[PDB]
Amino acid sequence: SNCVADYSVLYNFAPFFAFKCYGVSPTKLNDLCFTNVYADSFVIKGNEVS
Amino acid sequence: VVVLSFELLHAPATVCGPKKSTNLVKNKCVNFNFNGLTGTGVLTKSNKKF
Amino acid sequence: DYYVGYLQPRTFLLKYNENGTITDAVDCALDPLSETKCTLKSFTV
Amino acid sequence: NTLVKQLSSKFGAISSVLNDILSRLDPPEAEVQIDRLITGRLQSLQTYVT
Ligand SMILES: *[C@@H]1O[C@H](CO)[C@@H](O[C@@H]2O[C@H](CO)[C@@H](O)[C@H](O)[C@H]2NC(C)=O)[C@H](O)[C@H]1NC(C)=O
Repeated sequence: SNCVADYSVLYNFAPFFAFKCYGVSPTKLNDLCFTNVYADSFVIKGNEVS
Repeated sequence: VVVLSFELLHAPATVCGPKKSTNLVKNKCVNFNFNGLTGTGVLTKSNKKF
Repeated sequence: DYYVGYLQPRTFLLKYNENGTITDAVDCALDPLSETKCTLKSFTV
Repeated sequence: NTLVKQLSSKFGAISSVLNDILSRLDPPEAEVQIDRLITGRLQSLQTYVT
């Protein structure tokens, strides 16, 4: 919160197994404003990614 | 796995992407984007008792 | 003196003034008259 | 009043505001959310005229 929501760092950081957005398009994230951004970080297996 | 959870409620709080603000124009039909709120109209000084 | 009450899911009809303030309210499940007021969206029936 | 009030309905869309759909989603997704709003609006106007 209280920051500039620049998402180009996510694409620059690494290629990913999956990058699936449900509410918004993955390329519109830098145009929108977000009331509260929460990053839930965890490790799972590939067969559980779905 | 990182889940970026957020809600879009016409930005009661901002956390906005890397966009650049411009100057206000009043008493003209203009397009506008206020923390993501998008529309077209004539913006005037308000006298509503907020 | 100390008072404690508890909130529950309820529907209310909120009356606003010319200014941004609430002057009255109807609890839509309190009484058949209140339910009617909420149905009609009026404080006078 | 009823005809105007129906504009606030989502009809299954993520948002009743067309600008939010176009701002958040890319064309192939926006068309689905827009078709949901168009269908609802079509029944609202047809009911009004009938
Ligand atoms: C609504 O707010 C106004 C102030 O913004 C309250 O006061 C009145 O303001 C008008 C402004 O033109 C004056 O002409 C009135 O004389 C003011 N009232 C008094 C008693 O002096 C107004 O009272 C508020 N309304 C309510 C219902 O609280």
